[PDB]
Amino acid sequence: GFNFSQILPDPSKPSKRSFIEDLLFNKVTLADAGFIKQYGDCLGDIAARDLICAQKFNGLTVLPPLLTDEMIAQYTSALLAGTITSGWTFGAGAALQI
Amino acid sequence: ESNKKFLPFQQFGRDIADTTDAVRDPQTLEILDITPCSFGGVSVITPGTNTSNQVAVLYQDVNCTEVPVAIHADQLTPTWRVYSTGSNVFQTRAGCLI
Ligand SMILES: *[C@@H]1O[C@H](CO)[C@@H](O[C@@H]2O[C@H](CO)[C@@H](O)[C@H](O)[C@H]2NC(C)=O)[C@H](O)[C@H]1NC(C)=O
Ligand SMILES: *[C@@H]1O[C@H](CO)[C@@H](O)[C@H](O)[C@H]1NC(C)=O
Ligand SMILES: *[C@@H]1O[C@H](CO)[C@@H](O)[C@H](O)[C@H]1NC(C)=O
Repeated sequence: GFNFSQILPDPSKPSKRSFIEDLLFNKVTLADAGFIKQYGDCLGDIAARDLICAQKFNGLTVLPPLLTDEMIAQYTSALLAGTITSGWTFGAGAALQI
Repeated sequence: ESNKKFLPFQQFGRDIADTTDAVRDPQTLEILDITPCSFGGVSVITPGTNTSNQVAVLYQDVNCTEVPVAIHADQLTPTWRVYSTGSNVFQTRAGCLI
C-alpha cells in the first residue's frame, strides 16, 4: 500500500531522474554558468558581454566534474531500490529480500 | 564587426577589466570588435614510465577543428607532430583527446 512513485525514476525522461529530483534541479539557478562549450562562442560575436567570457579571457577556467548528473542519479536509484526490497541488509553483505 | 553606436566624440570602448574591446577605424568611420585569439590548457596522460613511454594529450575546452594551427605543429620537432594530428582523435566534453 506504500506508493514510492514520486521518488523512483520514470523511464519517459532521457535521464534516470525522479519527479522530486528535477523539481530540485529547476530551483538552483546559477549566478554564472559552467560549460556550454562557450569557446566557439566569445570569439567574433557581439553578445560576448556576459560574465563568463570576460573571466575566460583572463586565464580563468572551469573544469568539468568526473561524475555527470546522470551517474549520480543512477547511484541514488541503486541506493533507493535496495532499501525498499532488502531493508538494512544490503549495506552489510548480500541483499536478502523481505 | 559590431552593432555599437559610438557617439562622435568617442574613439575606443572598454569593459569590466579595463581593456579595449571596441575601436573606431581612423579612415573609414566604422566600429570594430576586438577579441583575443584562442588559448587554453594542455595536460598529458601517462601510464607511468615503468610500463611504457607512450602518452596521450588532452586539449582543454577546445575543438579539434582548431588544434593543429594553434600548437606549433610544423614549426617544432616531428615528435610534437604525432600528438597534434593523427588517426586517434576523440571529442569529449572536457575538450577533445588526441
Ligand atoms: C501513486 O501516486 C501517483 C500520484 O498520485 C499516482 O499516479 C496517478 O495515477 C492516476 C491513474 O489512476 C493518474 O490519473 C494520475 O494522473 C497520476 N498522477 C500523477 C501525478 O501522475 C499512482 O497511481 C499511485 N500509485 C498507485 C499504485 O495508486
Ligand atoms: C582618407 O580619409 C578619409 C576620411 O573619411 C577616407 O574617406 C578616405 O577613404 C581616405 N583615403 C585614403 C585612405 O586613401
Ligand atoms: C565544436 O564541437 C561541438 C561538439 O562536437 C559541436 O557541437 C560544435 O558545433 C563544434 N564547433 C564548431 C564545429 O565550430
